[PDB]
Amino acid sequence: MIQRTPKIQVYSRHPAENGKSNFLNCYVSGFHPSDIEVDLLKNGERIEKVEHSDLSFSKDWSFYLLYYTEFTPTEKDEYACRVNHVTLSQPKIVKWDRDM
Amino acid sequence: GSHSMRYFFTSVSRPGRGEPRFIAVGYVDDTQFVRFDSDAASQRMEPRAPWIEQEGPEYWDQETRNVKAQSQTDRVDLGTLRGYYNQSEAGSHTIQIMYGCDVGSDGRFLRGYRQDAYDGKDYIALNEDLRSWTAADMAAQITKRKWEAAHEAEQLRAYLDGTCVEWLRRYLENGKETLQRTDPPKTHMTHHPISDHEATLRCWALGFYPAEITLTWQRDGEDQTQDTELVETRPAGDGTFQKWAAVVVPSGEEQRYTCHVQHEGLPKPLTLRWELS
Amino acid sequence: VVRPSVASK
Repeated sequence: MIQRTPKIQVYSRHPAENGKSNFLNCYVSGFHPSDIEVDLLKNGERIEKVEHSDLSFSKDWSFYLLYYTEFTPTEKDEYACRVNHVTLSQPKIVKWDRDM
Repeated sequence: GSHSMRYFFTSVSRPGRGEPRFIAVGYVDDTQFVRFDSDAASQRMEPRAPWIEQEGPEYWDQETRNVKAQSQTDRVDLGTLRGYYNQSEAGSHTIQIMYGCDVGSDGRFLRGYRQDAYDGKDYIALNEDLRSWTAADMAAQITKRKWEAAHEAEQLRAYLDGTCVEWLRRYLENGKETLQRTDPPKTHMTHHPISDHEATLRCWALGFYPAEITLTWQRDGEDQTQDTELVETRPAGDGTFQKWAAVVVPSGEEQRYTCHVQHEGLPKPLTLRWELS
Repeated sequence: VVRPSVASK
């Protein structure tokens, strides 16, 4: 069967402001099959209490999920999303970048 | 404006390791209001929007029974479709179903729909008329023959242009405080040198509620749809959406590029240009 | 509301 690799986006709910509480988002989409592992990372360490949306899918039948957690963006704090799917040779890490 | 009610079901076979994982989600427009997860603690259809919570115990009992019944059909169908496509018992397979209806601003029925997939490809869909089916291949035709004989379309139509429309009208009245909202996009442009000679112009659209949007890049009127990096619309997580479009431009030529922002909650299509010094 | 009936494939 045809398998589709996830598209990964790491971003924040509101525009980043040092010291100001916000939401760190990892949106994973366009993947198939539905089995996926998603972790939100702070300085290379897995954030323990991360929530996700209920599995849904697009017009092209590919799946999507939103993983989220409340966070306060500091200057020295590094945030990332780590994704594992059957289509990936190794878990993919996408770092959080304020600019996109 | 126009509204919709849609239900989304995914059933995934877990070869040997138990019964298939079933996830059901209900939406009014782009707002989820119910859920059912075969792996969740409750084993019931659960509210996900404040305006649905006011529904009584007979409502949640009925929704639970009816969503579980869908889950059981899917369980059977996973074995049936494995038969049709001549596949082993060892692999994990997926069934996806989407069905629902649209109503206009007056609440008049606009369209009904039902589409099914097997392993992320079209399997069978009900046609626009709500009387006939379109099977994607010869195995799916077997389902079509069975449904045409059983008069399944008439049964499904009764729901899509009747039951569905009745309850969508109720949900829109019960959630009138939040569902009639449209948030227009907050637009802006950013600039990021990638070297001494080139820069990325990035056109942004944030906090818009009708998830539908159009962000295009034009170099002196002419469209740049081949050199544009467009990202998938993404949820902000508070019911609103976000999107960006980008183009790599030669440094000093920024004023030659325009970003056009078409959205429904916008009186006229917004035009953005990099305001040079 | 979800469909009360559902024909098998």
